[PDB]
Amino acid sequence: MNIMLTLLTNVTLASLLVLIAFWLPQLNAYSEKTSPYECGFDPMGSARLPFSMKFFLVAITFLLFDLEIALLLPLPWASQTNNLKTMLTMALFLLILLAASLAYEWTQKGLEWAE
Amino acid sequence: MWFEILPGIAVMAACLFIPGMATAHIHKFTNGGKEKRVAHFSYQWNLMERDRRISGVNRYHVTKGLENID
Amino acid sequence: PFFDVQKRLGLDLDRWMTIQSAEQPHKIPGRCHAFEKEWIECAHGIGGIRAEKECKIEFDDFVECLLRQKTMKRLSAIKRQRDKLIKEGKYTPPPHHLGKEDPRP
Amino acid sequence: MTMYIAFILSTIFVIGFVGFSSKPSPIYGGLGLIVSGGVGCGIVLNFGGSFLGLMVFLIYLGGMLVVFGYTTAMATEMYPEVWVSNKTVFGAFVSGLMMEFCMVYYALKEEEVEIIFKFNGLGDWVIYDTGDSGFFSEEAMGIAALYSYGTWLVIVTGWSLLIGVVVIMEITRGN
Amino acid sequence: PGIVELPTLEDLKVQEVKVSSSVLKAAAHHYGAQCDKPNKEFMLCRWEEKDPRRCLEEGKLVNQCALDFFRQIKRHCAEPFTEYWTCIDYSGLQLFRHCRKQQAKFDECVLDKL
Amino acid sequence: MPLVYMNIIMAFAIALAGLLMYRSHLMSSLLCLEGMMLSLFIMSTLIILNTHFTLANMMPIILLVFAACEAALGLSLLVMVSNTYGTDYVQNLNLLQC
Amino acid sequence: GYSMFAVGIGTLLFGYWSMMKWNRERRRLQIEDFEARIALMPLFQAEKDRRVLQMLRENLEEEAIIMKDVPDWKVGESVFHTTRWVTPMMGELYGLRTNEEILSATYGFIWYT
Amino acid sequence: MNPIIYTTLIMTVMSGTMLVMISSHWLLIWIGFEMNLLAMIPVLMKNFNPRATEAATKYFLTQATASMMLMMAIIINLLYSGQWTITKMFNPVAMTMMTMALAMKLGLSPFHFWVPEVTQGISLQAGLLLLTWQKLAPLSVLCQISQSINPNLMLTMAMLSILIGGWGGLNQTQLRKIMAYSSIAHMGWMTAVLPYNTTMTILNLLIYITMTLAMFMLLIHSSATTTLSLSHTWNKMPVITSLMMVTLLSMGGLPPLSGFMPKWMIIQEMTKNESIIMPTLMAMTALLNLYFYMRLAYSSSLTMFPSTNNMKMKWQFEHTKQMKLLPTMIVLSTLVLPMTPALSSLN
Amino acid sequence: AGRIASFLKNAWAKEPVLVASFAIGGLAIILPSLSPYTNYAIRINRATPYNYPVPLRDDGNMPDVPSHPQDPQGPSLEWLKNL
Amino acid sequence: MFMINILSLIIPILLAVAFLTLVERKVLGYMQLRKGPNVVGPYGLLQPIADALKLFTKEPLRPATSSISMFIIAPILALSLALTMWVPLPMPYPLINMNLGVLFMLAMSSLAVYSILWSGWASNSKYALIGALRAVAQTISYEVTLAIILLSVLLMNGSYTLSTLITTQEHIWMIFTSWPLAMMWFISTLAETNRAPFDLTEGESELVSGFNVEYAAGPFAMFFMAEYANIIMMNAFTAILFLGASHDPHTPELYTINFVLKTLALTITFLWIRASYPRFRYDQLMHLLWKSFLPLTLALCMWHISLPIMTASIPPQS
Ligand SMILES: CCCCCCCCCCCCCCCCC[C@@H](O)O[C@H](CO[C@H](O)CCCCCCCCCCCCCCC)COP(=O)(O)OCC[N+](C)(C)C
Ligand SMILES: CCCCCCCCCCCCCCCCC[C@@H](O)O[C@H](CO[C@H](O)CCCCCCCCCCCCCCC)COP(=O)(O)OCC[N+](C)(C)C
Ligand SMILES: CCCCCCCC/C=C\CCCCCCCC(=O)O[C@H](COC(=O)CCCCCCC/C=C/CCCCCCCC)COP(=O)(O)OCCN
Ligand SMILES: CCCCCCCC/C=C\CCCCCCCC(=O)O[C@H](COC(=O)CCCCCCC/C=C/CCCCCCCC)COP(=O)(O)OCCN
Repeated sequence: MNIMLTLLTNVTLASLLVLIAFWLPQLNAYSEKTSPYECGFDPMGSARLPFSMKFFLVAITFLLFDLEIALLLPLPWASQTNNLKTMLTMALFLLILLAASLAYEWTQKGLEWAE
Repeated sequence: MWFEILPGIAVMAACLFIPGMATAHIHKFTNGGKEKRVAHFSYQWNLMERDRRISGVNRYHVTKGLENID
Repeated sequence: PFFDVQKRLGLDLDRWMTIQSAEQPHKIPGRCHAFEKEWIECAHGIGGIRAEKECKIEFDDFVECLLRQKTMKRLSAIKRQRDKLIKEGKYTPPPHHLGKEDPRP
Repeated sequence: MTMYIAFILSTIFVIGFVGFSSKPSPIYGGLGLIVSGGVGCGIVLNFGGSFLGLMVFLIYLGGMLVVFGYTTAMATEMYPEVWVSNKTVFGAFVSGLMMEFCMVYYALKEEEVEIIFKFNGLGDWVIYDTGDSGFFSEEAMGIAALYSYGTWLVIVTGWSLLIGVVVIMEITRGN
Repeated sequence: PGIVELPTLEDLKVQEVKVSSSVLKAAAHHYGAQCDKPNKEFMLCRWEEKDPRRCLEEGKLVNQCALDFFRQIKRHCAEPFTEYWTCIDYSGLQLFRHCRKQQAKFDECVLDKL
Repeated sequence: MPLVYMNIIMAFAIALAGLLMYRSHLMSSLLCLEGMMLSLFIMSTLIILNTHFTLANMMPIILLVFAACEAALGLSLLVMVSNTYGTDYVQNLNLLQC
Repeated sequence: GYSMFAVGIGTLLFGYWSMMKWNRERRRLQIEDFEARIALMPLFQAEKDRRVLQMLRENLEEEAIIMKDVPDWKVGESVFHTTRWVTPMMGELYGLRTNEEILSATYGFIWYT
Repeated sequence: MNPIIYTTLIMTVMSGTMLVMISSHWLLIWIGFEMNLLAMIPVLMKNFNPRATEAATKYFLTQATASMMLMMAIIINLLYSGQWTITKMFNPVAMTMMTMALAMKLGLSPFHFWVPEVTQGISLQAGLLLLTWQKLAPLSVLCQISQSINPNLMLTMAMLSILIGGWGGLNQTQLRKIMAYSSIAHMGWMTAVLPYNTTMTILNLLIYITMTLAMFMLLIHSSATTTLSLSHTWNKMPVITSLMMVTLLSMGGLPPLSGFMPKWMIIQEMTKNESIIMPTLMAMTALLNLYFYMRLAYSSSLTMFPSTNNMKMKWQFEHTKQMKLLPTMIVLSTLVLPMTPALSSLN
Repeated sequence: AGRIASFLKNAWAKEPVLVASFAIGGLAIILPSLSPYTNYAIRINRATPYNYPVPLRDDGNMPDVPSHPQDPQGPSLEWLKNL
Repeated sequence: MFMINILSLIIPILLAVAFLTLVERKVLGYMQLRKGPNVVGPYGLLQPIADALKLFTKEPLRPATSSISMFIIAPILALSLALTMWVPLPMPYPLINMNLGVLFMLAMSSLAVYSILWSGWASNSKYALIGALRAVAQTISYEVTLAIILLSVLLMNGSYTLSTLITTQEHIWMIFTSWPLAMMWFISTLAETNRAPFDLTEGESELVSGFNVEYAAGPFAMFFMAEYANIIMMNAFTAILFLGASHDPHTPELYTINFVLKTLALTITFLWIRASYPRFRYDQLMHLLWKSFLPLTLALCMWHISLPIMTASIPPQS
């Protein structure tokens, strides 16, 4: 309830700042003024054209590695279990395979950006 | 200077003092002056609700000692 | 189809997680532990065909604990009759259901 | 009954689902899925699952960032579509909104079996358990039990993640 | 399915222990030392009968023993206990480790007088 | 069942309809697939919290994990499709007939 | 080279020793306040039993008053075949009560921050 | 692909299937399906080309949709009963969703559309794996929940699968699409008897797998993927075409060949349940599969098609790689009818 | 014998970060199996009373079960204080 | 009375951001052998006010090719999230007390990147697009390593409650037990707040202004208020994690003063670093985070899991 009120307050403050920015000053808008900026000149193509990604394989790998974060954040609570030998084996096993997957991608040139 | 940077740092530090001190003072003001209760687990929440029920004024921070058991 | 390796080897790969009444951490009970325990003990060893007929009482109680449909219907009926009575003014709610009770620890 | 905060959150969940399922440009679909993830985190938090809601929100934020990059790389066109720039997209959006409205009306004003079973309302607060004990969180204990009870789950999950790295390496090889 | 049997409001009445949680926490160790027998009997009834309606008299005995314990404390030395639980009550998490001097005084009092 | 359960089930149905009813972009369909996974996560979490079944508090997390795998898998395939055609349009996947 | 590493490992070992001592003390203190809770638990159990029973009895009396005109309604009739005690659903405890305390009993602990 | 990586992926596919078939928990069955699919996608793309990429994309979309539906059915079943064990579904809606998901995974009609295309888009070894090993897990799950299945829906899908397999196979000149339509018809035959007797389902699965392995190995041996390419094999390896013709006759179900034994055992079983119209229609429809098998045998072995001059060079070389289990597979695909009572060992 | 020494020298010269990572990970794997305080950690974890200790009904045949918390029988946390 | 606390939090943060602009300008000036702002007010104390008044009375332009909805939403999201990041921080008492405050910070930080992404995309200009894609790359570089570092550090805290970090460090700063991690953590924060040498999404000398090149006046000012508030917030979080100030329950102002001094030191260190080093290349940042930071972080996570069990030093509060 307090967090909802906090979020509402922050969003309202930012929205009123935007309203003040757009309604206080004098506006003199024309087409030349509102045209796209490319440092002196009209853009040759569209900015909506495909922009190639050279780190696409690392982006996919980040998705799998981000879920390894999901599996390891319960570790502080897992250290409170009675059978510590089992959890330590499984906690270490999970980090070893993450290290092996990083080693596999590193050796197979997966971390190198496309030329 | 180099000590003319200090007034800006002093203004920044004065501004950054306000949140913590204000939170502490507001907590004391709305909790009978004794450090607003922390309920991380349902047992602490149960203790707070029992305190509120037995206060008689619907406020947990109103504390009843040995003078309430005749 | 089902090659039952676990029981042959006594391995317990996933049976620890199948039911609500099976060895939770810190002995935390399920919301319907007693109902599921009763239904499982009723249906044990007699087969699915016989259990669907002869343990229908236990299973119905377990389902009622799970979803609480009959409880919600009964509460709705009580609330509807109370609202009907209050609108005409025949019935007046007591102080302790209006926030004026004497609380106890 | 109780301020119907959870009902509002679930309705916004459905609205964001309709937003990304009407399939505008994947920029706006990603935004809709982000909104759905946030409100789903809120829904789960209102039922006591703080860790699960926060983690699903974090995971979907990362996934939508990768999707945004991939959309800029491979799913753009000259004029990306919004919900009002296309008759098909607008029609799907409005149809989803209206059929959500129809389900909500027919469920709360009278009690009907839509597809599976029925519903009367009464708010979520009825189905709570009022248990009073504990110096811990049951959700945290159950999740942390994965390292003592769920050894088999850890094994299969880790193997699948390693194999997934190898698989994405193989698929994008080309040649 | 049958009628659920419930106790009347009269036999649910008891002399309540009307002290706050900080007072209870301050007294808890000696309370668990002294009032062990009725509390254990009640909790055995509780986990055996699995029914709150079947262990009401044992709960009443629990209340009575707690009241006797607190009355005895109030009779012998109330001031050290009051300072101790005030120090306990100040803490937002109600920490024992922040009030060791008052706890020592209370323990010495209850050891010498009781 | 409460309105929230039917709202989550409706969200799943909407995402499944979005997946089954295609438009040009394959990425939009992948987003619908991820939405179905999200709705399944929410529904299973709500059931497990409501019934206080402690040991399945871990299964939605595992669910999430395999969701990622699917996502990764799908994205990988999309890359190859794009590298063949310059677009991710599902129309281009018509070399194979019935 | 050697000196920097030596100082780093020395600092790490000093920190490890200090934190080992402090964490063992923290575990002892946690055991102590857990024991305080264990000592206090039976009284809370007794009061909770009485509170739940009184709320159920008040609901039963009000339902007896309200449902006297409906013909085929049994006062206090269970929905379960079994006769053993079923822990009351919180909707039954607060069904005939005001909205604010229902919000309390439902979301007070979750919303308390 | 590296051979070690290929072996790892194959063993991961097999491990997913084994996880499905040894699990008692619905979540582990779902995980087995996910692992199988994840390892299966790269195997389809081992020989990289646009057609393989399209086939892999279609396969993944189909299987991922089926997996979503399967998890939804699991969650509904859990909601109406706090059960994770795979015994018998407690909710009919959940049962319908699970049946549809498993039919989509198997490729039963009307979810058969992907089976020909994918089979056409991949290599012959990938097609062998896809049409033999990929059927085990969904069929095992269906066998475990057989008592819960609604007979009307399953039988409708089975009859549709048989009809569509025959009709679609009638139109094909490519051998991989012929094998796919044959697979759809055989899957319909398998799922028709499932509500009555799972042992008959297992027997049909084993027989179909044996004959399919024989045909795929014979097609790999004579590296032909079209009818006209296979029409050259008589001028290089007549024994291969003779064996293929006999195996094709067996697949059509003609007695005294082995392929007759499953249908014979299924129809008979159905008659123990007062089912006559469906078995009669099923046999009369399997006549279509027999027809296009016979057409392939006409073009391949019973007549001699014109050949090419360069075939003379192929006369001077032997086959470098030998298939150890091809002779056993052919013999099992043809001469096992007299051992029919041994099926009692399958229950 | 000397080959591994040269390989380690080369790895320390070129990629010290990986050498340090492998050394730390190896120590993390091996050292817990040789530590006498792992069992102490298990005992400390088992000594934490999260839930209520439910009493046992006296049957007249329980010599090792205390009748009171301060009775000498039962587990003792003396080892924990001196730690 | 809670809204009074909300205001007493958010307003002083904005004043601190305004005067941090001045402090950074003067610190860079004196490290560059000049003075910086000293005319507009005594010692430039009125310069932030003049800058804000100039920016909010200047005309904001709506680009012709832009998508207006996200173009307006992104600065609002940035500023509101920057303000929201402060509510669970204990100074020594938090405004919002959470069981999982660290996870809340992680999730909100992960959400704040979409402000830059959506502003850059909705600007519909090439330089803004390049800045947005660099933001994508930067998050991919730092996120996993930062999360694992935070987990390894908190393994000794015993929970994700921020206030517990005060109790954990009552006798020694945690930086004496995990100074390697802190090292990388510090660099990670530099990458997380888009600060030099990792100010790639901005890159004045490479892409004029990067993602916010099309922004002017008020929304532009909002983007900088968000960025500087994030700088202060991340440095305060680092001070809580690694430099534990002793807290007295009866005199919390001592803790507040000590905390503010430590946070100021870390912020001045950020300004110093900006004054000292050249800029990274954005693939070099990815290689630094994935080939050096990640392996060491994984090894140290293993070590920090094993260490409390080996030495029988597991923290309380499961
Ligand atoms: C820190 C954040 C919180 C701050 C707290 C205050 C929040 C303020 C909210 C933000 C708005 C303030 C901006 C300041 C200027 C006002 C802008 C606007 O409202 O005024 C004019 C509003 O005028 C309208 O256009 C027409 C006037 C009447 C319209 C009918 C509305 C109902 C009024 C009926 C009058 C009857 C009596 C009402 C009083 C009792 C717009 O004129 P316009 O030229 O376009 O735009 C350029 C504005 N310029 C000239 C200043 C540069
Ligand atoms: C028969 C063929 C053998 C060889 C081929 C095996 C193929 C499968 C791979 C490994 C099979 C694992 C089966 C064992 C299941 C683990 C569960 C059981 O063994 O007990 C656990 C024993 O766990 C041990 O740590 C053993 C796990 C170590 C295995 C990790 C590495 C080996 C996997 C290698 C193959 C996997 C894929 C490749 C990975 C690189 C935990 O016991 P405990 O906690 O006391 O008590 C539980 C009851 N409580 C909770 C109520 C107290
Ligand atoms: C037993 C415990 C194991 C678990 C702990 C490990 C945790 C995580 C650590 C591993 C993370 C992933 C490792 C990734 C491996 C990288 C492979 C690689 O590609 O190496 C080459 C470099 O070659 C090397 O690998 C470096 C040397 C060989 C590996 C490093 C040493 C291996 C172990 C040495 C320490 C052994 C223990 C210490 C002994 C101390 C003395 C008693 C990379 O360089 P390039 O980018 O290709 O070059 C281009 C620019 N020049
Ligand atoms: C008994 C068991 C104990 C366990 C082991 C403990 C000992 C561990 C010993 C090693 C610890 C080293 C930790 C340091 C981690 C990073 C080291 C590293 O290698 O990073 C550098 C690069 O890292 C950097 O230099 C960062 C660049 C940006 C610098 C920005 C400002 C500099 C920092 C200012 C001061 C930092 C203060 C941090 C603490 C703040 C307090 C919280 C590698 O990059 P390259 O030199 O290019 O070579 C690799 C590829 N060939």
